[PDB]
Parts: sequence; C-alpha cells; structure tokens
Amino acid sequence: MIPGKPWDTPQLAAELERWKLDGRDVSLLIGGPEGLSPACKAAAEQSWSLSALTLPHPLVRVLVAESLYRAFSISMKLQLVAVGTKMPDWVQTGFTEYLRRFPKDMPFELIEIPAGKRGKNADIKRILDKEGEQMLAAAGKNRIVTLD
Amino acid sequence: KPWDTPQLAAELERWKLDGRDVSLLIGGPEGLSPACKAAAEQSWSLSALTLPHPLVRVLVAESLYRAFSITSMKLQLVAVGTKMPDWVQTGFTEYLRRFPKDMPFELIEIPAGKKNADIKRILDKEGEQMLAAAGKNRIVTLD
Repeated sequence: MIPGKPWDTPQLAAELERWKLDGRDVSLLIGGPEGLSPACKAAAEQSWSLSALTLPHPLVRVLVAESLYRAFSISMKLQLVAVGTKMPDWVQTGFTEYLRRFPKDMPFELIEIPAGKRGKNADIKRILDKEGEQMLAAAGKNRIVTLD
Repeated sequence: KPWDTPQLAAELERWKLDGRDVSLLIGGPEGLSPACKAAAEQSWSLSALTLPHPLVRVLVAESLYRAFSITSMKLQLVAVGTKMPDWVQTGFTEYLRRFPKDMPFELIEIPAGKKNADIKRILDKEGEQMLAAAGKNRIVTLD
C-alpha cells in the first residue's frame, strides 16, 4: 500500500524506469465505482490509493455548471462567473458544446474571467486581486454568492 | 454551506423569491480575492467535490503517457469503461475503447457490467476479466 501520489511524475517516471529494467510485464488495474474485486486486490504487488487523486481546479467550474444545469432541469438569471484556468482539450471542446446544447429557455450563463499569469515568482495576491476585480465587474449589481 | 444537490435544489427556489439576478463566483486555484469574499451574501464550500470516477482512468492514462515521454516490457492499463460525463468531447469514449496502438502502453477497457439473475456481483465479473487480462503480469491496483 503505497502512500501519497505514486502516479505523480517524480515518482512514476522513476518507477517506470525500474519496471522497464526489470523486464516483466505490468498491468495497472482500475475498477468501476464499486471498486476492485477482492481477488484483484489480493493479487496486487502494489496498491495505490484512489482517494488521493483529487479534482483538478479547471474542472471545478465544469462540475458546478453541470450541477446548475441539472438543478434548472428539475425573471431571474444566474451567472457562473469563474476564472478560466486552462482545462484539458478533451474536456474543453466537450464542455463548450455541452453549454451550447443547453435549452434556450434556461436562464444560465457561464462567464469566464482570464486567469492571471502564474509563473516565476508571480505576486499571487495581486494576481488574485486583478481576477477579483474582473469577476465583480461581470457580476455588477447581482446578488453575490461565492464558491471556494 | 457544502455544495451538494439537496442544498443547491433548495437554494435555487429561494433565489427566485427576492427576484434579483444571482452571480456565483469561482476564483483561481489559490482562492477568491478579498473584495470578492467581502461582497458575498452567501458562501459555499467546494471541499467535497471529487473527480468523477470515469475520469480516473483518463488522468492515469495521461500520467502514464507523460512519464513514458520523459524516459521489451509492456504495460497494460486495464480499466472498467465507466460512462463518460455528458461534457467530455464527442468521440472520446470511442477513443478510450479503441486506444491508439502507437501509444507507449496498451489500454484494455473492461466493459462496464450491468438483467440475468446470478450471485456474481458486477465487480466479480469485471474482476474475472481483469485477472484474465493481467495473466502472470506484475499487478498494480488503484482503488
């Protein structure tokens, strides 16, 4: 039972090197939502913990938008105002089309705010302040609800 | 305060009653600015949001591809093919079921089990197919 995140590049890249040199073939098993069968877990040479694989921040606004779509699915308008951290292409293309498929009578809109540069010794506090200025501008006089 | 379906469902009807339009604000990874937090009439926590299970095998495949990229052993990713969310790119399900052979590892998708009466659980049947695929390989599990 390996602690932490053994799939993370500093650990996995070194472990793959060892697996290649060992020469034996490797199977990495992932079950469904109910998990792996006891026989699979008993056969394992290494056991990694699924719970440590957390939700990437760019998907937060995706899950929230879906939550609101579902809630509207079962005059006031709602805006999701979110910082647009870059998500993977295999999500972004699908998410743009997902939003386009919403019914026209759904009073929901996603507004994405440009994410500030987070590079070499960037001042996070001022980056956050500038994102917040743009978020509050988009919200105008609406009721403000924060999710964090 | 926790973001979830029952609390969101109740709050949405409440929001209509005072009539004002509503903006839900999500910051960057480091959080919201002080001015955003000060302006909030209501605050929700996203702590209990988790990665959708079908994306687990996708993120693991990404990790494997990237680790191979910076380094006669064959590695197989043997994963139950849980249905993709509605917002993943069209054709991605098919891509994961027909993973390209020029990738540095193989992706074997176990069909997500589902009428017939028996005493085998769905995960018992999946587990039989997984151990068949794995054979005499070294086994790593993620669960």
